[PDB]
Order: sequence, then C-alpha cells, then structure tokens
Amino acid sequence: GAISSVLNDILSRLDPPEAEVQIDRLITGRLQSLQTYVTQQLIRAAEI
Amino acid sequence: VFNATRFASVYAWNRKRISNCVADYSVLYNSASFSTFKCYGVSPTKLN
Amino acid sequence: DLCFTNVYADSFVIRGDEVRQIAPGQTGKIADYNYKLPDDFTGCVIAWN
Repeated sequence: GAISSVLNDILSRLDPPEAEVQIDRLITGRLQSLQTYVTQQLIRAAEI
Repeated sequence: VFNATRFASVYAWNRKRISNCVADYSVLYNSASFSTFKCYGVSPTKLN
Repeated sequence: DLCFTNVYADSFVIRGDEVRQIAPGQTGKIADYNYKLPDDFTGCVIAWN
C-alpha cells in the first residue's frame, strides 16, 4: 500500500513527515513477511 | 503555461507535454504568485 | 490535569491565509523561513484576528 516497493525511491521523493507513513507501510509489510518466514522455519526445523 | 495569456475552460482543459529539458522547479515553489502548491506522491524540493 | 517542566509561549503576527502554515510539517514562506514547527510538535496554536 506504499507508493513504492523501493525505500530509496520514497526517501528521494517525499519529505520526512510523509516518507514516515510510507516507510511504516513497508516496514509493517516486510516485518510481517520475516515473521512468517521464521515461524515456517521453526516448524520445519522441528520436523527435521 | 503559467504566463499563458488565455486559459482553456475546465471541460476543455489544455494539455502541454514537457520533454527533453531541464526543469528548474525552484522558479515555481520559490515564487510568491501561487495560493495553492499541492504535491502528491512527491515533495517539490526533491523535484530538482 | 497535567504538569510540565516548562511552557513556551511563542508570540507573533501573520496574515490570515498563512495561519495554516503554523502546524507540524507545513511548507511555505512562513513555515520555511520565519517559524518552523517540528513534525512531533506537542502543544497548542492559538490565533485570532
């Protein structure tokens, strides 16, 4: 839901007050994605 | 565009294409002639 | 209901249409060259004609 998937693009296009919102969107997204990966890996490691 | 003598009606809004040139946006955002200068998905300063 | 260590009353005069520039993350002559509020400003802005 951010204006771009690239972080530098947001930084180079917006001022801090709005770049903050966009980066919050990206951070939420990517952090969620990492948690997913780690959980899957925990379970898979249990199987192994 | 800005110093155009006559403007078009909103229903028949004019479109000018800008290409293959250097855009000094300071001339716009440093001008005191504008009541509304609202930029979406971009910060004016960064335009440079 | 609240206490604070300090309060700062910053007083000045502007024209009506520029009152909007006295707010966090605003742009223009006033917000840029005269008086800038932080993006994380915690306080009140009072203006009257």
